[PDB]
Amino acid sequence: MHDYIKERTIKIGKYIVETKKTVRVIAKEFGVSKSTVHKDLTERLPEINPDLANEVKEILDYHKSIRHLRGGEATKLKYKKDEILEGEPVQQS
Repeated sequence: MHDYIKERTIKIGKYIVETKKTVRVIAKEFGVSKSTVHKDLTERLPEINPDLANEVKEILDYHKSIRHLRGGEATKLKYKKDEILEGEPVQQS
């Protein structure tokens, strides 16, 4: 049964809009990983509340806009992360 846990995401979906921050800010507050939050924020959240699911989706569209600038941090992260083989996907400019 997931009738109770369904509310666990409610707080998040409502918090993301209250602070207008990213899932990374809401995950650290709850004590979980973004991969775990976004998982429900895009599954249960929308499943039980499609409208509220848009809130978290809105900030996402904005996170990709400035993402080009955030990449600066991901550049070095490659050194801290696992190997980095040459096999990136197909993209354009």
